[PDB]
Amino acid sequence: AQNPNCNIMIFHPTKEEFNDFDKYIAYMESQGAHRAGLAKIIPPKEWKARETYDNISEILIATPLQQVASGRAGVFTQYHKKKKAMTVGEYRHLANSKKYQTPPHQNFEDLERKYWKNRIYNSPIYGADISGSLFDENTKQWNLGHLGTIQDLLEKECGVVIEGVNTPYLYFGMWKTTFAWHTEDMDLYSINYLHLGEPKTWYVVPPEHGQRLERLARELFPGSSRGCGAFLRHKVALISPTVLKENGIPFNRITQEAGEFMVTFPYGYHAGFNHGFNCAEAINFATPRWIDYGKMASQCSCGEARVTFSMDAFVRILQPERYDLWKRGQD
Ligand SMILES: O=C(O)CNC(=O)C(=O)O
Ligand SMILES: [Mg+2]
Ligand code: NI
Ligand SMILES: [Zn+2]
Repeated sequence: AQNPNCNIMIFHPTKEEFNDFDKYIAYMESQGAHRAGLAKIIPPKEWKARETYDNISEILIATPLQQVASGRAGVFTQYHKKKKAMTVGEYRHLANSKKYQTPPHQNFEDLERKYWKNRIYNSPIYGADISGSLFDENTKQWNLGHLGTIQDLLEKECGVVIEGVNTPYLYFGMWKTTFAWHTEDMDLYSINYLHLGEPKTWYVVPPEHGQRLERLARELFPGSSRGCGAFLRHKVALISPTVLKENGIPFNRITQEAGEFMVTFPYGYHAGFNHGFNCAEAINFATPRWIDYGKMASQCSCGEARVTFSMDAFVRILQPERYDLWKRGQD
């Protein structure tokens, strides 16, 4: 078995190997990359996502989210308070202000220490989940707006044509902006490209050990657990590496820098934080290997998780027993 310790693997494809996306994902899996839940892909030196980032300031962040924490430094939840619209140029200036900017630090480890010590005492503002793309239309390789769709994968594998679409999303971050512990909708893959700015630190639990994280989460968030049998779908709970280590949960960490891709694999729980002003683009995708994970994915039916139009068909076809109850949650 390849990668039996479930380490995060880092790949350096050549420009030739960067042509065929599906083939390269299958290659990484042949080497055991999925066992980690997360892999890094450094693009060939010849590749670029677009020519420059000099003209992005007028993108609108219609609903910036203030991430307010509750709990203790290592075990907390966050809620998202909606703020007034602002442009990316306005948001960059805010991220660089004295109130929100990255503090002085020695290295990524010192910054990580500061994040876990101090996150709860601040409420950073995240421009998340913005439909759109920063890839130039002429970028042919690993263009996250030109991937094969999940609906087409399901049709190819299973023969059933379904409604729905699959487009990318932009994320504008600042120091301390946080992504809570989660797997993807329907335990899909994700791919995330850090277009510009400061790094993003990731934490990940191997898919084979995801239920250990779930059991810890039920213990740490006991009211949320009684409220919903899949409350990590709400995407609000944070647990620090120190707490994970104290409770014996297998996990790994890595820092993504600008110009790098990350892939999350089906049922790979992940969480993390941004180091400073940045912009990422991410989208879900599927492969043949996903179908079995899609069939077994948990679902939130309490009503909190509320997701896209396109998830309907995935539930309806892959999980017809759950359909009814999950749709009640969605309406
Ligand atoms: O970058 C973020 O805030 C969160 N991204 C992801 O969870 C992802 O790409 O799967
Ligand atoms: Mg612009
Ligand atoms: Ni994710
Ligand atoms: Zn729920």
